[PDB]
Amino acid sequence: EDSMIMNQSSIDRGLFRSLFFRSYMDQEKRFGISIVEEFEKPTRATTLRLKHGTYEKLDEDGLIAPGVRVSGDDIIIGKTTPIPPYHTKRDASTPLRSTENGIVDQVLLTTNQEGLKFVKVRMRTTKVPQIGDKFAS
Amino acid sequence: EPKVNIINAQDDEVELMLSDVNLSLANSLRRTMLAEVPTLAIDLVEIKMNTSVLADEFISHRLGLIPLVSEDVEEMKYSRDCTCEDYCDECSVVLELSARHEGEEGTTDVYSSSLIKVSGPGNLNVGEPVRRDDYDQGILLCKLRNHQELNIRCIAKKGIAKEHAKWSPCSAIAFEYDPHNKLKHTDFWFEVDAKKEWPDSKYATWEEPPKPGEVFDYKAKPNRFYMTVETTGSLKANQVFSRGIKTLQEKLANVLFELENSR
Amino acid sequence: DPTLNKTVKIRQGGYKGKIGIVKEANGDRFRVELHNPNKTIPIPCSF
Amino acid sequence: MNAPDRFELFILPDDVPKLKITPDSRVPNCIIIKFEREDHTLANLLREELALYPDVTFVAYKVEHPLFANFVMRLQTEEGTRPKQALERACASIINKLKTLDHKFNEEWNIKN
Amino acid sequence: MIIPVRCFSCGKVVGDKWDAYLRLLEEGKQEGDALDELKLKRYCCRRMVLTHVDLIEKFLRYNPLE
Amino acid sequence: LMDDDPVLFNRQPSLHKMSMMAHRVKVMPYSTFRLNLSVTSPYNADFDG
Amino acid sequence: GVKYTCGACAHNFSLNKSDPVRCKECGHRVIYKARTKRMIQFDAR
RNA sequence: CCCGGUGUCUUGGGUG
Ligand SMILES: [Zn+2]
Ligand SMILES: [Zn+2]
Ligand SMILES: [Zn+2]
Repeated sequence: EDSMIMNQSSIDRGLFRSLFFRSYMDQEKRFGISIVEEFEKPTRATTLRLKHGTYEKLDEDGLIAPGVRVSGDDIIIGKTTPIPPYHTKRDASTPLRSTENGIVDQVLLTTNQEGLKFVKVRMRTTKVPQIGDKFAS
Repeated sequence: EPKVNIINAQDDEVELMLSDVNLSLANSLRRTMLAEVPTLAIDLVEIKMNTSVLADEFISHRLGLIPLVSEDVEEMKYSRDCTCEDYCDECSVVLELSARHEGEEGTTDVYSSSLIKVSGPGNLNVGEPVRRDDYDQGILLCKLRNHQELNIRCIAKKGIAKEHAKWSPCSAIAFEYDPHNKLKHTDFWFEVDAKKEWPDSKYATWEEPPKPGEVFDYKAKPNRFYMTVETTGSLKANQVFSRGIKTLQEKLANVLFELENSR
Repeated sequence: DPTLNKTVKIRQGGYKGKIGIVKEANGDRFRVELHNPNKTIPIPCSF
Repeated sequence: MNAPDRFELFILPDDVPKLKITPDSRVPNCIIIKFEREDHTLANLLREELALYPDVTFVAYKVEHPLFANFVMRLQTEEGTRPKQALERACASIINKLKTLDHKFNEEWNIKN
Repeated sequence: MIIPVRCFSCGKVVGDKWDAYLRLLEEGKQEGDALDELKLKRYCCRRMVLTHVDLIEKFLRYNPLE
Repeated sequence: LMDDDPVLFNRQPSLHKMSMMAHRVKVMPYSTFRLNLSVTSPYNADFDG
Repeated sequence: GVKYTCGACAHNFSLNKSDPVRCKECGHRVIYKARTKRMIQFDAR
């Protein structure tokens, strides 16, 4: 019924193996004259409603570095937003998609048209053919 | 009672006829040589720097496929069976590679001949990169252009092909028997005339053809098995045939041990 | 427990010599997020 | 994510016996042998050898599922012989034939060297 | 991307024969004959060299980021 | 979930009552659901995706 | 503090939180984080 | 010192 048997040794030598890339984008938003979000590694003492994942792969600039393996729900971009009227900020960080893993490949840092900070994190992993994957002549 | 007649021979392939054995034994020998004859192969790559255009695990994947001299591998232990902490001189070979391109023009091709053995078992002829001649650069790994550098440390380990095909000491194994189909194990497809439409085996002249009026021998069994064992150079062809037999012996021996101990 | 999230090397077993990170350390059996394959293994503390 | 470790094909867990013999009491003198962490490679070799012995009346095997490296063999012998003993005999015969076979290859090899 | 180390189907090493194949084509040999000289007899091995496409020459033209 | 537990199995679109039958669960490696080949017909299932 | 790399001239330098996002050498406004200090291992499979 | 969760409305392309 239209399935197929594949030679496991062929897969081992590299048949139909492929790279997969995903990019995450984030930027700081403006809420007032001097009220801006800020990239940082958020301290648990000063920021409320933190995510459940690990923050231990972020460097001090709030950005993860290339070469580090990441798994689902790990934070890779730390960002906070202040709470209007210490203990004043709220987490606005971006976790890796729960179903994925791989290696951080490259991190772009720049500014956008409005002058605030702007980052992109590209993650790469390798997908190896397995039971259930689709093929066609 | 088993007899062998070697038709041709050289370093990396032996063509031979095997006779006075059962079909199952010829087949089990075929499978054992492909799957269970141990070899040595890279199994851990520590990348300290890779600024080439190839992805890290892409380069690492090619490294695993490089055939290494595995002649003395029988005295070496499996990593999973060694009593030591981490990795030592008795269960691994350490290899190192470092390449770089200076100059603003041209391309530096990184070849398998730049793999330098650093540490390994004492006086054992293992962990050496396979080479045809002495002026043969070997297998292409990567290519570098100005300011691109590749500096990696590789750990090679003993393994078998059941776990991953890179530990396979043989490529193809040609195998056939009964070139004139006297046993009638196949029923030939034809449009007009079966004999003219099917090509001859390359061993058709090693066995006489069936007499037109000859009666069907329902007691005849397969009895002559011609096979050619090609290798990748990780082991010499004579070693593969010998160690295939040896490995198959211990497996049967292990079964025999367990019956006389379970009572 | 000051052993969580610190980098670890495995010295016995089938995963001997591999890098990992301590993902969860409830008791005796650790969860290492091995760098190589994309999975978190259960492993005893002696290893 | 759900791929099993490939090394599980040949490495035996500590609580799992390499070999397990049970009786089939429904007929006289019949055993079921379960082989753990083994293949067609071993199984087909033993099977044909056993079938040419005059006192083996039934021998068969099946690999129940290729995703699990095991197989189960069924062996029945006539009243005189004990099946488990007959299996030992089949083993020793093949070890001998392969020892002979290894010897004759070595001799022929030096002549072509 | 770059020549595979092994033939996918049978495992014979073909990653050391790529340079030799390009040189033979400069001397005017036809593709079938060039493969014949390299002793790649089974057609599984022949597909590997005959149909590979060398994209790495294109990717290197992009100036190194670092 | 363990051996012999009954579960309800279902393949859209449910056009008739044999689109939902109870099977016994057998835990297995890999990431696909396995069906014995003779039940493909009532589900109008095949294995092309 | 944190190593960066200029997308145009490849000069390496560091930046803390306060400084503007540009290259000191050429003023290029696209920059990239340097490779992490930790060792990376792959199983070559 | 337990507990601990974050989105709504549309457009375009697929899968069966
Ligand atoms: Zn050791
Ligand atoms: Zn081939
Ligand atoms: Zn610059």
